[PDB]
Amino acid sequence: PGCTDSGAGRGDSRTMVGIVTYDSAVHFYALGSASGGGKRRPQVLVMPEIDDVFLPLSDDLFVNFAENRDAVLEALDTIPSLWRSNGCIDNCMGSAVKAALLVMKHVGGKILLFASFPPTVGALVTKRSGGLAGADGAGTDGGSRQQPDREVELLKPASEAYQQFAQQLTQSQVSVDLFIAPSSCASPAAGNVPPTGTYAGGKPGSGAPGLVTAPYCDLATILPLAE
Amino acid sequence: MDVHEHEAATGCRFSWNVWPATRAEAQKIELPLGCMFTPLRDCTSLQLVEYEPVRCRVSGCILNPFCAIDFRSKQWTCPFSLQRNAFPNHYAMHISEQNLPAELLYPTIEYILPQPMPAANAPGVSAGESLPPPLFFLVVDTCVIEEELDQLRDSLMQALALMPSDAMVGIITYGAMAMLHELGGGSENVDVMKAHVFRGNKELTSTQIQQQLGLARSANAYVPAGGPGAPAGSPLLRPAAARFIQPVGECEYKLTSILEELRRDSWPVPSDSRPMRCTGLALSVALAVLEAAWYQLPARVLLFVGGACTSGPGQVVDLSLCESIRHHLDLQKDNNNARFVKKALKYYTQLANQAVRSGHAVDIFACSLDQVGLYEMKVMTEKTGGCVVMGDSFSINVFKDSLRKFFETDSTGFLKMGFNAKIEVLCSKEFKVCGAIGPCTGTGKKGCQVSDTIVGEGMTTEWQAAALDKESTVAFYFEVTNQQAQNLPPGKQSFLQFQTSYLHPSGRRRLRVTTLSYRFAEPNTIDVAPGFDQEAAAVLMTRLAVFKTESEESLDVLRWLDRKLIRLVARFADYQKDDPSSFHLSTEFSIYPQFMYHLRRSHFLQTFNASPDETAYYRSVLLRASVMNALVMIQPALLEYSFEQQGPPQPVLLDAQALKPNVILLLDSFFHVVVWHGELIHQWREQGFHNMPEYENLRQLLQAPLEDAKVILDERFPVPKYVQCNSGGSQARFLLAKVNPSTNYAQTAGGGAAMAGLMGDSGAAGESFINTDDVSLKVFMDHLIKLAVQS
Amino acid sequence: DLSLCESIRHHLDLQKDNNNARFVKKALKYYTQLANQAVRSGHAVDIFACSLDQVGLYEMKVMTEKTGGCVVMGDSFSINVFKDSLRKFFETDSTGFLKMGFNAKIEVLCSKEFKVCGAIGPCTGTGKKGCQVSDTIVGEGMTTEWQAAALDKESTVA
Amino acid sequence: KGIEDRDRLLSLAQRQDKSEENERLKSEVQQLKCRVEKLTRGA
Amino acid sequence: KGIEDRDRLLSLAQRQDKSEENERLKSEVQQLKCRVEKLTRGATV
Repeated sequence: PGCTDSGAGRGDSRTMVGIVTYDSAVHFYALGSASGGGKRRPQVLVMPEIDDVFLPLSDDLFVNFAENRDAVLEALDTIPSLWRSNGCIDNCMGSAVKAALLVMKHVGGKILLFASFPPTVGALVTKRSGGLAGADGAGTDGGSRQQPDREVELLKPASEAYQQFAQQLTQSQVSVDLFIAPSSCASPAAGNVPPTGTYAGGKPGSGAPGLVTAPYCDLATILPLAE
Repeated sequence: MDVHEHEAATGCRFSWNVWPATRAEAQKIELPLGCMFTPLRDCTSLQLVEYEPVRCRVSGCILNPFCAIDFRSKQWTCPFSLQRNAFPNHYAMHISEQNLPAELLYPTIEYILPQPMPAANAPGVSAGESLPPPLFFLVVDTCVIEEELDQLRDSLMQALALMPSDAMVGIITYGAMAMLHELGGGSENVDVMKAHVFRGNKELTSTQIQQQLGLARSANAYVPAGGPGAPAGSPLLRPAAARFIQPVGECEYKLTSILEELRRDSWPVPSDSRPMRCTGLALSVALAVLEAAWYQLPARVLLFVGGACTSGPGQVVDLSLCESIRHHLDLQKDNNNARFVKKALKYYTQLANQAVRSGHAVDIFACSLDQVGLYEMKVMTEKTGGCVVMGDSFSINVFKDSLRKFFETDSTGFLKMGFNAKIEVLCSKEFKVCGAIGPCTGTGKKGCQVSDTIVGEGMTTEWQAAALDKESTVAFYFEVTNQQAQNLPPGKQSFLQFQTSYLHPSGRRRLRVTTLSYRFAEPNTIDVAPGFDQEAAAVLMTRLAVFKTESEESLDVLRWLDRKLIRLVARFADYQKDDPSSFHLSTEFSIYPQFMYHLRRSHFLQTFNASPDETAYYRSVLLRASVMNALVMIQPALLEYSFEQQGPPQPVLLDAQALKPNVILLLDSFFHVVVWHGELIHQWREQGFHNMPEYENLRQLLQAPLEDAKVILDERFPVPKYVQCNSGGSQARFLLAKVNPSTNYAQTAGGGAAMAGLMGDSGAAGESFINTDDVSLKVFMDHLIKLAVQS
Repeated sequence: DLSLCESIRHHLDLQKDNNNARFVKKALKYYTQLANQAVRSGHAVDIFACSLDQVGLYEMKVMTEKTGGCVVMGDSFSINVFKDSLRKFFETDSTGFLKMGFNAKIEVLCSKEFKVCGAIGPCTGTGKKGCQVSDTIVGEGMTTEWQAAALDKESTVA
Repeated sequence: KGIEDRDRLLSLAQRQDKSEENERLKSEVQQLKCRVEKLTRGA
Repeated sequence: KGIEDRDRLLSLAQRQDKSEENERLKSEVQQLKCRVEKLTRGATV
């Protein structure tokens, strides 16, 4: 949409295209052509201010797709090959959508957001009291599966932060299309946390490997960004 | 005693070789005791050993050839405190009058110290491995015009060739933002560059920067050397720090591409506004990364700046072009144009302070026709021992040769620069250390050898200097504390000792120990008069002048100058009372009043016709130069070429009479090598006498300065402006600024008004008149003799 | 550590949460264990840490507020704080006895209008909870009486 | 009359305040000082 | 009061006047284009 399908041969796909990736930091891709007419290679700008988010000050982070057809497509090819050995486990998607809002204060548009886990660092982080995140099953001590009156609290958003930020998106006329994809490929963050204190004992194993279920992504908290 | 041979042998020069015996005489001299010491001077008899150096153990007095010469039981007391230590068993069983150890025959001895076990702060160093090679952290400005960045790119691509391939390197490019570029990583991501971005107008601490970049030390990082299977990992740097710091030979390609893509600040700068410049933030990011990664290790931060800092910390000006920057009358007289200098001052002194405590040097290669902020910038180099190279562009020869001599190697292929120097001094009970003026910081190491009097950085026997080179000279000030002359026996020789525990670029600890002897005078005062050098004493009171201008007014420094000059001349001259014609000065005292004459007219004490940044370059090089370098900048030296004299050029004093039209004058003021051609010679070569073979002797004389100018451009750091000019040209203003006028208005309107009128052929030779309000030279000795005789 | 090789704790290390927390936290819980048994018994602990280098006042400090003592911190032993702080700590009052109290209990008796919350200083809360203690504790709270292993002429409690 | 004299002098001072021409002349001093050294280095 | 305000506006504009520096910056750029055309004469040699 935005490409003139009324057929007279003239170079005017007005569509606005930018690319943002995120990890513990926030990563942007400058895609504009050089001022001298040369085919400039893209520049990735790591931005580590996940508390006070700002735009790393460049004017090519949101460029027209028709005039930068080459610059966008190859940048899509290089992004998987660039984040290969990125061993970062944490993410700050709440700061990433705030940074997305900074890009299109003057334009608006959509945010094709691809998130895998809830944010663990940065802004818009939500913690749930009572230990209700283990209802799907991550602990084995008798404390969360005998109260069926509190499962309705699992279905509403835990905090009032996300609907307030969604209101800020509404005034800037910006929509969010979420794509939540929990990983089932044996995430090592569930057992690699630095410990101190007390036990041992017994009897190893043999069979029926795992029955891997989807990890709890707290989808109810992240609903207001699209709803 | 040959003072020139003494500096050639031990790298030092004392204002007195015969010293005042008592403190009553030491103040009667009115010149404080001082010595210029170069801890890395190329000695003519420098000798190297590796073993354990034998000091006074409980004290630290290295075994000079001046100790006890005990033979019957093979002990040695010390030169100081005399407490009877003994040779070890191997150090004695081959002793005799002919077989005597190396450092007990010669004063200047290098100790390349054998390496101890790795000191639990660089994890992964094996027993027997050298310390990692030094680092260069290029912090380059990008807010200048495109051709200016092209010359800066070309000079930088030369620079990456000149350091040794094993040295560490990192780069930060700063504009409105602070882009720390990524250099490490695997071979899978060579084609794409990365840049961590820091906001210019925000205050970032060293704690905050390290936590943002992951360089913060983890509190639970104990997996000590316990992973077998890591393939060929470099243990000197953890992989967190490896993403910004890499060897030159390993990231040579990606550094080439980074300098290739180096484009300007892409901000649309308003036509009534300055470019957005976070110079203070960019230096904070460089120093914070270097502190976490490279603590107490040889580093140098090469800051290439091309203007004023307008962003965040270290800000010096506002954004609008309507408000100009400060100048020297704004500093004295209280203006709004410098409303931001203060927050830049404590900022640049505090980031100097972790640079001292972590042993990182700082270089500032300021390059702009416009000023840059060098008055605030000077404190960052003066504490860490670094140099300042201020030029009018990144492209003029003053930058191009200074950068390439900053990577100039010795005869063995390593840099002529020590790092993290440890200069401690041990002295007698008859004289104590007051302090040090130079590129070093007092660390407050208390002891029994410190005096009460503070002269600069004092209250310690030991100084840290993160950067030293072959021309780094630091003054040491002394005070004799003997109350009565009867306590000193005849023939009593007092001693002093310097030792510099620095890092040669090979990666091992060195120890330059230089020790001397000096003899006090007899109770008679005048016995110190033959033992005075005028060039070395002139340097220390120049350094005292430039230190006293930092706190007191430069006018009051002038009053302290000539009141000490009057007291010194009146006491050391042989004259009759109320008789100026009977005045006479000895050979050691006859040129020193002329040293102070041009001292008061150099830019170190006079702020006229010079920006505070132009003077900032002057004090910074003054505070680290040697004695030969200091007399050049305090008095410009003029050489002469003519057919009438055969052989060497002769020194001619700086007057308009030296501008007789058939000469070549070589002006040398440490900052302008001026080869100036005479008026009649320009008349000869206008039609080309040197071009045609009738007057080829003119061509031979014209190329005669093209060897002495080349050899002094080769010997000089920083390299001066080489200007070749003629008479009447626009480039002759550099010579005319230093040339005094021979005729004043007082000599013309003071008499002789009728016997000049009617004779002779319409003028003669066209004399050039120079107008100034300065007192002429000859009148000054007339005033100084009259004041000294009357006093 | 044992050797003069690695870096002792500084104020820089505490701010940027360095690796050097392994002897900050572990020594803190050990000296807090010693301070808890010292306050349980009723005996005061004195520090005369007089080193020319880092000796560790920030961990040995916990011994002295939970009991009430002295923290004299000269530089070397010949340096003159250590003499006159020592002899003034032993010299007596006008009646000839040494001026130190022992095993004191400081009780507060408020009215029915105001209540006590905190005693920041050289004391430690013990108990006796009741209507005389309110919420919003700042310092040592949930208590009406505070112990004092020793208390001098100059000790003040907030 | 003094107000009119101060106003016409204000127009003269604003016309002579060529701050854009200061930065403009600071431009081609930088090009001309760079062209002059690539001629010597290219020889 | 308009005389005092216009005198302040003139005298502020006289510190902020850069006409003397503008005249001298036109002077050395004149001898820079004279120099760069001098080295093009040497380039044809």
